[PDB]
Amino acid sequence: QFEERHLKFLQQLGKGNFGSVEMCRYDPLQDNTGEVVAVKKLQHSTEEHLRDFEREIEILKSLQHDNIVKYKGVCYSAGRRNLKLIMEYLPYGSLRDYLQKHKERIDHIKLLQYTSQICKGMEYLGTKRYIHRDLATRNILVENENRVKIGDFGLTKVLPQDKEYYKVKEPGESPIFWYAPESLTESKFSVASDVWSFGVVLYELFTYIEKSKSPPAEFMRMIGNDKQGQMIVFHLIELLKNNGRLPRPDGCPDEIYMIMTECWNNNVNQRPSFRDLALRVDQIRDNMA
Ligand SMILES: N#CC[C@@H](C1CCCC1)n1cc(-c2nc(Nc3ccc(C4CCNCC4)cc3)nc3[nH]ccc23)cn1
Repeated sequence: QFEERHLKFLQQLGKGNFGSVEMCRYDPLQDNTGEVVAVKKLQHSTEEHLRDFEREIEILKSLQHDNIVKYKGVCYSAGRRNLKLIMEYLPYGSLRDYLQKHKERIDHIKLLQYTSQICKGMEYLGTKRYIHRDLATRNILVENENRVKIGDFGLTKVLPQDKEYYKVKEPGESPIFWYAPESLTESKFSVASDVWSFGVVLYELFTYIEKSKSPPAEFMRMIGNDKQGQMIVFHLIELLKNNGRLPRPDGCPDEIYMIMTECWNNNVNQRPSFRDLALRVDQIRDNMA
């Protein structure tokens, strides 16, 4: 629907693994009145990566929710390599950097507003049997001071018709410090592993993204910075099996930390649903207000 001749590059907005997003201006009339959009492209157009990208585009096109970034269209040059995904541009960037910038004006009830919006987005995802697999504040975008949106779906899979989990080990680097134990050990991804990751997101928010307090720093201090390569993952597994967990962040109430620890249950079936998390978060929010 968008033709590449009219997309004018302004700057780079973010990079993941295998993809990047650029701020561009769609200006078909060539009079600087077109709208600013975000454009996602692959950094190395493999055909495996291209099929993954087509499936991701199909997933994002099928989602319509207040806390999910909006699909706008696609764009391809000759043949259909150079495939690009057009999305709405969200003016405040990712929640990670935003929260780092404004820690002095974001109080706990605002964090709980963000938490509840994320939970509604994730529950919507679950009703379509989608598993996000990459829930982290770096993947949350800020539309304005009162609204966040889930922003990337490059790792998202659809559950098989007959099972409640999806087994997958991609080559490349994996956000192992947001991963549930069963995802580290058996590469199993389910709604419950997304709930584990959501607990890590809650931790992130309440640390206000102090980098020494990031999940990687804390886990690597708990297992010792000696470890290299595979050993890291191995020790992580073993640390999670003896109920090692990230500590309560400074200033976090015990109710919030209890939500976190309940998401970090070793037993996949004993973890809360996203609807229950939304309820608990909304009642804490209403108690504070
Ligand atoms: N998710 C997610 C993570 C990554 C994707 C992961 C895989 C590829 C990239 N990522 C997505 C966006 C992104 N950013 C924006 N706006 C925006 C506006 C301003 C700023 C700056 C903010 C502060 N001042 C200086 C400039 C940054 C961003 N809009 C978007 N729409 C769709 C995506 C998207 C940015 N990184």
